[PDB]
Parts: sequence; structure tokens; C-alpha cells
Amino acid sequence: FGEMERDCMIAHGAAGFLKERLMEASDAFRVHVCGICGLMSVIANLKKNQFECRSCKNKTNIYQLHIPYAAKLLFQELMAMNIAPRLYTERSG
Amino acid sequence: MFFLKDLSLILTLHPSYFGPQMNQYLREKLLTDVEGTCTGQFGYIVTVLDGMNIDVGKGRIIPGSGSAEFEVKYRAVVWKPFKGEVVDAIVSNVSPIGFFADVGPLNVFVSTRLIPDNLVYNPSNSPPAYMSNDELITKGSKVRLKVVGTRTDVNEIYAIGSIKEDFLGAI
Amino acid sequence: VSTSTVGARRRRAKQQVDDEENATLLRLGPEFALKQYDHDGNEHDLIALSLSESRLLIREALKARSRARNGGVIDDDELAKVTSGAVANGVVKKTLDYLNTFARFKDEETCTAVDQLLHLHPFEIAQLSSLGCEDVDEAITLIPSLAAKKEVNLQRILDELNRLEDPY
Amino acid sequence: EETVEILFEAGAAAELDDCRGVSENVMLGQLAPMGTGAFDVMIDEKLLTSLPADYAPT
Amino acid sequence: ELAILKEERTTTPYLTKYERARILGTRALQISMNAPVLVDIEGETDPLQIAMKELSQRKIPLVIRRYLPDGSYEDWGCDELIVD
Amino acid sequence: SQFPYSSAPLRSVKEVQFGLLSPEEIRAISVVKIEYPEIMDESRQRPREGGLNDPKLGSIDRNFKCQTCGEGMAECPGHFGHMELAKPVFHIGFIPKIKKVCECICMNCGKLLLDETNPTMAQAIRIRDPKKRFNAVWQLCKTKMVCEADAPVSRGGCGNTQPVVRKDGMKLWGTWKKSRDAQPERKLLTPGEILNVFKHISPEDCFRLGFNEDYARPEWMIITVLPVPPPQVRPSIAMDETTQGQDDLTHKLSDILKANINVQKLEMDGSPQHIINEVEQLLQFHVATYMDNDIAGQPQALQKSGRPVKAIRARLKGKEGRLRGNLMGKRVDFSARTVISGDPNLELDQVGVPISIAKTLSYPETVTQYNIHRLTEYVRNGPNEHPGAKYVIRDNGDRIDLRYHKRAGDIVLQYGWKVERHLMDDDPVLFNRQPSLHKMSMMAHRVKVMPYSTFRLNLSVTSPYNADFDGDEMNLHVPQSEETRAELSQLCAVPLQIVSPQSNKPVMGIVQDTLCGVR
Amino acid sequence: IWGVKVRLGKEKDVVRQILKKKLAREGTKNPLEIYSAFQRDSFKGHVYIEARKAEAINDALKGNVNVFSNNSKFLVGIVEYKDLLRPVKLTRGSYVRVKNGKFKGDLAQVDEVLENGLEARLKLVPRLDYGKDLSYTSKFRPAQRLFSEAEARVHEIRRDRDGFVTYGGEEYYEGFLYKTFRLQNLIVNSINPTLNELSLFDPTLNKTVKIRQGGYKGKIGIVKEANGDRFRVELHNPNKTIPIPCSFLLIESTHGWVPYED
Amino acid sequence: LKHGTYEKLDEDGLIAPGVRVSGDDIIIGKTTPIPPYHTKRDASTPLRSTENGIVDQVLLTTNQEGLKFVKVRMRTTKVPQIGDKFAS
Amino acid sequence: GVIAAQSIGEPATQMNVTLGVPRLKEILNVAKNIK
RNA sequence: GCCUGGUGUCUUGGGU
DNA sequence: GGATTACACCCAAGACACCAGGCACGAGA
DNA sequence: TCTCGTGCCTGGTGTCTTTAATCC
Ligand SMILES: [Mg+2]
Ligand SMILES: [Zn+2]
Ligand SMILES: [Zn+2]
Ligand SMILES: [Zn+2]
Repeated sequence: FGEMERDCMIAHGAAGFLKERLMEASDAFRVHVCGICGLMSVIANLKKNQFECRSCKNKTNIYQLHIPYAAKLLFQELMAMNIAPRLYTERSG
Repeated sequence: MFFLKDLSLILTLHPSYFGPQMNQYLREKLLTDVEGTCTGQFGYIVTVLDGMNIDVGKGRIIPGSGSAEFEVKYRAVVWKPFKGEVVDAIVSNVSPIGFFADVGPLNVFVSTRLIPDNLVYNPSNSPPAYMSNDELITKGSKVRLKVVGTRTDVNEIYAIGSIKEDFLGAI
Repeated sequence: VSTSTVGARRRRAKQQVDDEENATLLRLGPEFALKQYDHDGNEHDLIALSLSESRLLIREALKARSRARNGGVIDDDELAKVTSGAVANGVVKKTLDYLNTFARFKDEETCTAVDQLLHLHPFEIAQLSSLGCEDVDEAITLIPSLAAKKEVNLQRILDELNRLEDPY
Repeated sequence: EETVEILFEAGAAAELDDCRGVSENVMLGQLAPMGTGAFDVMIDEKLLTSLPADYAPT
Repeated sequence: ELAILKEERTTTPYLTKYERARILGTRALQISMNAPVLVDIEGETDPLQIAMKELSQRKIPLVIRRYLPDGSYEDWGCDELIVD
Repeated sequence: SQFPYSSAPLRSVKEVQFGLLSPEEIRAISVVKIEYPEIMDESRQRPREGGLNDPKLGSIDRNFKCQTCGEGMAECPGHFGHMELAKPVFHIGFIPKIKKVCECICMNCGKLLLDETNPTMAQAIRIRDPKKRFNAVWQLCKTKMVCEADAPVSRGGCGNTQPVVRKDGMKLWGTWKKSRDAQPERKLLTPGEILNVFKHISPEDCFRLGFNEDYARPEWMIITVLPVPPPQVRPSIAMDETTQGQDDLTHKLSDILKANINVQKLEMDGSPQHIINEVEQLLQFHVATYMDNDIAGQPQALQKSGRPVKAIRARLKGKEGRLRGNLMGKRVDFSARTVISGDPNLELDQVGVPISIAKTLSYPETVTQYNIHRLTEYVRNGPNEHPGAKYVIRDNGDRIDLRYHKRAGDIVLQYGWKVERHLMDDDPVLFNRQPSLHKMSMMAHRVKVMPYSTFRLNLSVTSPYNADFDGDEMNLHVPQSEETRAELSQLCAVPLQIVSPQSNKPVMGIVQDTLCGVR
Repeated sequence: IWGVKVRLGKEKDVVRQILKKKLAREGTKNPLEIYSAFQRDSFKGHVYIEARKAEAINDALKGNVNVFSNNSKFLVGIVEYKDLLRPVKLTRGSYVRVKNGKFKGDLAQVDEVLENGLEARLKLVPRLDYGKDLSYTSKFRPAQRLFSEAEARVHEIRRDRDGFVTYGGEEYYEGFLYKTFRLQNLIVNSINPTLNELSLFDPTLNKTVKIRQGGYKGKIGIVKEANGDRFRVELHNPNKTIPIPCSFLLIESTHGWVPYED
Repeated sequence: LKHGTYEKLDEDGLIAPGVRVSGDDIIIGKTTPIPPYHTKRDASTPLRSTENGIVDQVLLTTNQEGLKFVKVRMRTTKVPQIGDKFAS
Repeated sequence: GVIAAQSIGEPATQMNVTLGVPRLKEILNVAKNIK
């Protein structure tokens, strides 16, 4: 599903279809982020049901995201080059 | 220490619950999930005010899943204790390492190195008590302590007291 | 899980140690700031409640809801059975019984008298009502923030509290 | 174009991306603000109350 | 605050092709998860067909929240928007 | 739904804040310190703790659970380490900006050479865009060739004349004009020297330089501790089953780690100074080509095979990199492709689909009261008889594979389950021929299942696809949910596309035989 | 003293070549005016040359194929000279790590050293097989385990003393191998004990079938899948695998094609 | 082990000419030992998933290094059908 | 936006002053010195 | 008695 | 006087570190 | 039986000199 097929679905205005193709029908992945620092630094043990971002000492303000695996990969490659991509779930202006 | 707090809860509703009494179901659902629970951020949520009249707003439909998301804004009575706050209590247990005191929902532990020397644990007395001459600490005895430290388990919070100061003790 | 009106709390360059809850230093944390906002954005003073106010509201809310559960049809042990679940049964019963053995003004007649008497930071005004005191000497020791305010009436506060106070 | 250079420069000047573009949301796999995604759908609680009572949530 | 009062709504009173497609799909989806259906179902039992039948009788219980560029919005019920 | 339940609230991303990772933060998120370049314990199985495959960094193996999160390899994201550098080195990406900062500040105390007293300069601080403001400031201060101790009243200056800093590969040279003409002595401006100068820049001057006190603090452009990516970023591959080679990054991190130990091996004994400069420059080299191996003006780092090392920068750029090759477009499930043939006895909006393709593709139809009897019939027929079905999916997510279920007759379907049934008549599918030059390269057709292995098109749609039947192939995509079926039929369907907005006229007509014959 | 960059691994060769040139030109009208040259192992890729004039350095290296042609020589400070010539453990009872053989990487105790001073006797946890597959390398060795003399007695041995056995010409005392290694074959410095060291110290599938009823009657096939009642026969004759009911098949056995009595 | 059938191999590890094969069937069985019973790993070659036909001829020999070396030629017949390409 | 992009580009893919693709290129590239 | 992994990087020749 | 730009998708066949040093085994004296 | 030579395996580490147009 190349770049030119992406554009055709935009022209049709079929935004819902395009989202599903590139996620549920491919490499959908769940990540956890810290609500304070916005990094994917959460250590999540799901059977023990305990979460902690050690940097913020935060066990309560934590969100889960659905993003492409290849996007998760991209952010870890950016972190490895000292670039911080902080994902926040709310605006502020 | 009691407060009134305006809180809110994100509720996800399965589409099979989309009937004419939807709001009434949500009102019952909010109360079952929130009343009696504790968080380190606010404390114990004791009772919610005006439960049968809460305005739930409109539900956002989640794209791709069909379920509906309500933000139920509400107002509750909350109870959180604080470090530095002097409070009264009712003793629940007495042991060689101190005593345990029920202050409403939770229990506070006061250790032995923060208890004055003249209060001596007397097991032979019937009933057992911390005793003096004009002082009497049996179960249900008004005692005055000061909260010197709050620890958070995010499920139940734990506070440690002290009677190693002026005017604190039995009255 | 459950959240409030207060949001974001994004990172700032200078840290802060005016956050640690200390009732002596009037540090109530970020959730219990002096000026709060309700669910419409309107400004509002922090609502701290004495033992006497709290006993009336909680008991009223439970019996009005209990009446509502009965389609519109006193004792603390009866009022706590309105809750759902043994976990809920526990916390509510223990809170009423605790208040049952430490609330001086156990009726609305005396309580409204105390309400009008007390109604200047809002937290201190609520502290004075919760902690019974005899004299001015006893109030500024256990609550050392009342020291440098230079506005007593304290004695007439304690006299009215103790006079309204029924025998036991 | 200039893919890596943009991102290095974006880091050094702490750029904020407000996620309003189509391309931003597509690569993060979120419903883009276009066409069928240009609005939200809410549940009409008022219109549900005209249904009979035996359809009610318990 | 952001919400625009009913008397002052300015956006178009016709259902757009994009709003129509989203309404039909969302309502179809809810029916396949066993939401209560508001019309009589005769012979046509496909999820999409039932949703299209409800649309034609103005009986879909949903509200469109149309966002305007500044972030404000007008809520329009699908019961009141005119469908061609 | 394929994700196990988690109590954390689900939200979407509204903002991406870029910035730099401070040295302190890198240690705060790290789960292990990395010191030894020997990957294996002693080639006797189980990899060495503190080594580059320390199991705390994560699992890429189906049988070892992560010792940090307890999750299987599928869910486990991987956790970063950190590698302490004996000496701070430059980040190769930020050198030209570092160079720009030197001409702006005092090379002793670090203060901005101009004040609001200068009228043109007071106009330049008003510029709202940080990048343009920084450039406007530097455009003024560039000609200011001495840091004044005194206002043009002390400004905090040290009085020193400032050097003209020049870049020479990975090294920066500064030429100071000692006080007509005399002799100037240009000494090397090491990273460590510049590092200390940057920490003394005030918060007020940090803002005026377009940097940001919380997110992009200027001393963080110098690297002191390197984040060690988890094995998911650099997986091992097995060339011929029992022989595995390592990723280019794994070999390159070994080289940085070896080179790091030798800097520790110098400062405690035999250092003939001229040797310290050869070993420190080599650490700078390896850290540079680890991030960017296309540095202009110097030879590329090479693998022993002779071909250049695949640096991180090269991973992201170009047609096959992460952005253009995996994010703006990617390979997808539920697709099919074959040679096309025409059929005049199909409706305009139909597509003839070979039986074999129709048994491989599937649609997950939710079980309801109105179709439960119908769907049970499909389950008994199984995966090999059409019309049939391949899986039954419970609300928990466990799939029952109907190829291997010998007690298929004992399944009773519950409402809310899903049955992945075969593709069947009148299902909408998206049909597509490359190159997709305009929007009618992708239209929704109704399936008609047919024998033989070509896709069938009614002849009047050949024109918008610019298709013919001389060997062309076309692609078919199957929507996977109730919402997208409706989007296809109500927006993308063939009859809606008869008139195109390109030239307010039709793009399909009667063609070839039928047009010749109708005359 | 000048330093000069040379091809890695060729430092000793360059020092040699300089000596030959010096000695060959002694007493001639054009002597090589260097005094000495040397190369330190710790300083890879460098040779140091002692002289009075820089021109002599160029003279010493002229035509040397191991020297980089770039005019890269550098001057050493007098205060740096002696450090260039700095020449620089092992005690009985201490631990070392073995550098060669099947015991490569293993921790060992130093038991004793040879009189001459070259090889050291090491106490080692053995890696033995008790001759199990006889009629070794470090990649195909055995796990470590103390020598068990009763296991050797049972399976495959000379008693030499209390707790001392010679087994396959190696000595084991109280379960440990005692074996001599060159001192150059052990590591004595910066040893890091490991975690482990701290702990220690249906019956018709795939059978050929003939079909006896239906349109495919008389054709050979193989049972590809036999889930229940409906079989999957991979027919031989056209490249197709069919679904077929069990009443329709004959199976091959010892004597001919047999109906469902097999 | 691979998911396909191993029942067409003879005892020498090689399939014999004349046997029809379908996709994913193993036609050459080979193992590799696992370094440090139950010591080997499969390294066998399956027929390409999209193909079928008859094994025609099997060459067995040794290579320049002296180890065993096999080639298996498979033949099938392709019959023109809808979709096949032709040209004058 | 996208509709505009495709509507202009598609005719170009099948097509003494400069005309056709070289002239089109000068416009988008807003060259300072046209041919 | 459920789960079930087979490579990569290039180069060259082709199809529309 | 420097890089960056240079259609899209797809198929298939055809390939893979070097040198030096040390240790062990075998053969010859 | 001892010594020397050759071969194989494992570990560590590079270098004789020898396609064209655009803008910024
Ligand atoms: Mg063609
Ligand atoms: Zn955090
Ligand atoms: Zn993990
Ligand atoms: Zn200065």
C-alpha cells in the first residue's frame, strides 16, 4: 500500500478506511506513556497490575496508546540519537 | 481531613446498554465503582453528592469499536489525612511495638520510640490498657495524636503518628 | 482512573518543595489549591468541612438517596446499609460511628448556630472548628499558624463553642 | 525531503507539532480530521427516552 | 462555552455525503453488536440494510458534532437534518 | 481486541514535543549500565550481564521472558540501557549549530554580546519565531568581534576578544587575535572545554538564543552518556540456520565500547600526549559514524566485507527507509493480485473473483440473532468447502483454527463472537491498479465469485484504470469491519465515480467492440 | 626524539630497518645521523627516533614501505622521554583466568610455578566425559564438574595418593584438575568473577488409496487430511486435492485394495 | 520440524523418481546438529508452495570438497488456460 | 487540495515558445531565468 | 494436548 | 564550491573475511 | 622416545597507489 494509494483514499475522503488499513490490518501495537514526561518509559507488568515511570516517580498518571509498530520503532531510533519525542495526549495552546 | 471535591470519571458503555434508562444505569454504575475506594491523589471517597441528579453530558462514540464514552462530572465528599494535622482517634489494637488507631476508614500506627516513657503497657490489668493515675487508654478512649508522615500505596494510604509531643495523649 | 478539573502539570525548569502536604505550612498539594474551579470553569474557594457540617451532609445525602431507592418513603447502623457491597458497607459505617463519637454539635439547630458564628484563609477557619480548645494558650500551641495573625476573638470563639456544647 | 535535517533542527529548537495535519495523524495511525473523520458522533440521550420502558438498561 | 446555541446555528442543514457515510457505518456497527433497533425488521436482515432503513424513516438516535475551524462546534441531531 | 485488557485509560496523541534527552534523564530511564564488549558469557550459552545482550534490555526469543516487565516478546517493547563515555564528545548532527553559538556568546562567561540598548537589536528580540530570532541576533552579533567587559557600566563581560571559529571535519578551530598585526595562536576547541562554558550560560540568555530551558538546553548537544537501544532495534539474523551474524549497529556499538575502555586505559599510566589525541579523536569518530556515516569530506566507515556501515541516519532516509518505506506506505494484509480479463456479461460495479482467492481472503462477521443460524452452516462446511469459514473468535481473542479442529460439529456460537467467513457475493472490495495517478484508480466493486484464476472487469471500467488485458495485474483489498464496508459502498462505489471533477464530464463510456457495433 | 606514524603491525620491522641502515652507513661520508629508534607495544602504529636534526628522521625513513608518506612526524618533549621507556603479578593461592584450550575463560587457582619461572600449575574444575565416546576443542568441550573417581572407576584410572588420581594422563586431586599452563596463557589482571563463580567459589493418513465410487472411480491418491468422515485425498491424476466421503475409498494393505474392514 | 509431510522420503534421505509431490512436501531431508541427547535441527528443503508435479530424476554425487551433493529435478505439464499470454 | 493536485498532474503525464512538461517545470520551480 | 521459526544486503535480467 | 534531485509497482535467479600465530599431532631419526 | 615440521583452528584487525544539470 504505497504513497500513491494513500493519496487516493484522501481524495475519496475515506478517512476511516485509511486508518484501519494502516493499523488493524497491519502492524498495530500498544504502548504505554507517562502522563508527565511523555516518554515511552513505562514499565508495565500486566499480571501484577503495577505500572511505574521511574523518572517521574509516577504510578497514577499513565496512558496507553495504539500506534504503528514502525512508529514505535522510529521513536526508539530517535531516542538512540538523543532526540526526545514526547507524546502528550492533551493540548494547552 | 474532609473536603468537597468536584471530580469526574471516564465511563465506557457497551452498545447493548443503549436504552431509555441509560442515564439511570450510569448513575448506579458511577456509585458502585467510586464509593468506598481510595486514591493517593484525593484520599478516600466517602459519599458522592446528589447522585440521582448528576448530569452526565453527551457520550462520545469511539471510532472503530462502537462503544460510547461518557465523562461523568460529579461532586463528592472526600477524606484525605495530612501530615502535620492533629487528630483524635479510637485505638483498635495495643501491642509491644505501639498501638493501632482507627481514624474513620483507615488505621494509624504509632511506634514505641515516639511514645513517652511513663505510659507503660500493662497486660496483667483487666481489661488491658495503657495506664496512669487519672489517665485511662482503653479501646474507645479519646487520644490526641499528630500525623508526622504519609506513605502512599495508591490503594490504601498509610500514615504514621506520634504522641511524643506537648498536649498529645489521652484527655 | 478518576481525574479532576486541574490538569496538565507539565514540567517546569525550577522545581518546587512547596508541594509536600504539611497542614502547618498550608501546603495542600496541587489538587487542593486555595482557588479551585468547578466543572463549568467558575472560580471557587476550597471547600474544607468541619466535623459538624460533614455529619449533616453525609447523613442527609444517604437518607434522601435511600428514600429515592424506596420510591419516596436517625440511627447510624441503619443508615450505613444503604451502600452496595461489603467493602462499601465497611468504610461508610466506620465513618459515621467515628463521627458519632467525636462530633460535638450533633444536630442542625446548634450546627447552624456554629455555621453563622464562623461564617483570613479558608483552611484555618475550618481547623479551629474541628479541634476543640479551652483557652487561647491551647489553640496557638497545637495549631502554630495562629501565632502572628494579631486578630484574636479566639476566647469568645471557644466560649461559644463550649457553651453550645451539650453535657455528656 | 531533507528528512533527517528537519528532525535534528526540530529537536534543537524544541518544535511543537499540534497534530492537525492529515500526514501527522496517518503516520501515527489515528483518525484524521478529513471526510468521515471531520466531526464527532454523539449519542442522543434525549431521543432514546421516547422508547418504551421494557428496553431499559438495568 | 464552545457550544453554540440552537437558535444561532449557522452550518448547512443538509446531511453531507461524509456525514451520511459515517452515520450509516456507525449505526450498522452498533446493530451488529446487538444494540436495540428502533424500526421493524422484515425480510432485510443485513446490518447495513437495517441501518439504511432507519435513516429513511428519520429514526437514527445520533447527534453530529460539527467542528468549526476555531474549535467551537454546533451539535446537530440526525433527526433534524434534511437528507436528500 | 488483540491486546490483553489493561486498566490504563486509552487516549490518542494530540501533540508531539520534540527535544533533547538530558544526561540525567538518560540514566533515569536506563535499566542497566553497559561496560563489556564481549557479547557472550564465554560462548557457553546465556549472554553476559552488563554486555550488549544483557537480558534486562529485553527478549527477542520466544522462550525467555523479560526480566523487567514479565511480558512475552510480542508485547515487550524493550528497555534502554546507557553507556558512560570517559570523555564528552560532539554530536555529529549539531556541530554547525554549535559553531553558530560560539560566535554569539563570550568564550569565557557565555553572555549574549548585545543588549536592548541597541535599537536594531531591540527590534530583533521581538521576532516571534525562535529560529528567525536566533538568526537575526547572530546576524547582528557576528560583526561584534570582541566581548566587551563594559557596556557600549559592566555587562558581565570578561573583556576578551573573540575568535573566528572554523570547522575542520570533526574538529573546531578557533583563532584568537591577541593584542598592529602580531602572531595569532589557534588552539583546538575540545568538546570538554566547550561543555563547561555552556553550563554557565544564564537562563535569560538561554531563552534569547532560541533554546528552551525545559526541553532543549544547549549543553545537551554535547554527548556524555550514550543511550543503548534494546535488541528490537538491532535484531540478529541467521544466514544459514545455525550461523548468526549481528546487525551493523551491534558491531558498531562494540567498537565504541572497546574504544571507550582504552580512553580509561590511558589517563592512569603511559600517555605520550600525542597518543591521547589519536585515541580520543577515534572515539569521536566511532560515535559520529554510528549516527551518520555520510559525513562530507572524509572516508566512510567500512565493514570488513568492504561495504559501508548502515548508520542510523541512513536508516531513515530514502525510498526504503523508515519514513518513506514503512510509515508513508507499507505492506498490508488481506490483499490479492492476479492478471485481469474482461467480461461484458458483468454489471459495471462488479468484479469477478477467482474461487481460490475467495477461500483465502476473509471478513470477520459479528454473530447476531438475525444471522446465527446462517453462520452455523458455514462453520460445518469448514475451510475447504465453499461457502465456508476459517476461524471463530471469542470475545477474549482466542482463535479456533478450523483446519485442525476435529470436533467442529460440537461448536455452539454465542452472540458477540466473530466468525471469519469466506468472501461471498455482493461483499464490497476496493480494487486498484498501479500507478494510482488519480482518484478513480481506486473504486469499490461488488464481488462475484467465479471459476478460473483471472479478475473479471466489465469492459467499460478499463478507461479510468487505464487498464487493458495485455498482461496487466490489479490489486484487491478487503475491508475488515462494518464501518469500512459502509464507507466503501457510500463514497467510493463505481456509480458515484461516473462523472469526474477533473473536467466536469464522464470518464467512462461505451468502448471498443460495443462502440463499433452500436454505430 | 620524534615520533613517526607507521603501518599497524610493522613497528618492529621499521625499527629493524632503521638499525640496518644505521650500521651500513657507519663511517661513510653520509652516516645516518640517528642515535636510536624504538617501538612500544602499548603505542600501536608509532616508532620513536632519536636524533639531533629533523632531516635525519626523514633520512632514516626514506624509501621505507611501512611508513606513511604524509609528513607526519611529531616532536616529543624532554619531560615526556622517560615515560616512553617505562618497562611496566601472580601469587600462589590467587585466582587467574585461563586464556587457551578447553579451559579458556575458566577461573583457576594458582597452585605453584615452575622453578625456571614460565608455567604455573593451576587448580581447575574439570570438563570431562569419562571416555564415553572414545574409539577436544573449546567450542565442543564438556560442562564443568568436579572429577568423580568412582564414576571413572565404573566407566573407564590410576590412584597416586590420598585423593589423587591420574585419569587419562591428567592429575585430579580432591576433584580438581592440576595442570601446568604457561604464565603467558593466563590472565592475572582485572579479572571479574561471574555470577556463576560467586555461587561456586487415525491409522489411514498418508497411505495410498483407490476410489471405488463416483466420478473419480479407479484413481490413485494419498490421504492428505482425515479430520472426520470427509477425507482430503491428493489425487495423482490432476493437480488437485479433493474433499471426499469415507464410503468411497479402498485402502491398500498386504493383499489388494480393501474396503472399510482394515 | 517443518509442518509438511515427510512420508515420501526413502531411507537414504532422498525422494525417488515417479512420486507426485505437492507444495510444502519435503523432498530432501537434512539435519544439522545443535552445539552444546536430542541434538539436531532440521535443515530440509520443501517444494515451493505454489507448485506440483512429478519427481523426474535425482542426481547423487559429491562436490569438490568431498561432501555429499544432490539435485532433484521436478517436471510438470502446463496446459493453456484463461489468463495465459500469447503473441504473434 | 489532493483533487487539485491529481487534476493538474494527470494530463501532464500524457503530454516559438516553450510548452509541455519543460515549461510546466519552470512555473512550479519559479525559476528566476526562464528559457 | 493446546502453541508452532527460516535470512539478509546487493547486483543483474524482466513485466505494465 | 559545495550536495540534492532525478515514476510506480511487481517477478525471479545469483552470491557471502583474511592473515597470522599457536598448539597439537604425526613422522622420522 | 624426543624433536621438528606441518596443518588446522581461533582470534584479532587494513592499505601498493588508482554524470549531469540546477538553486542557495
Ligand atoms: Mg498493459
Ligand atoms: Zn515520566
Ligand atoms: Zn520488557
Ligand atoms: Zn566572559
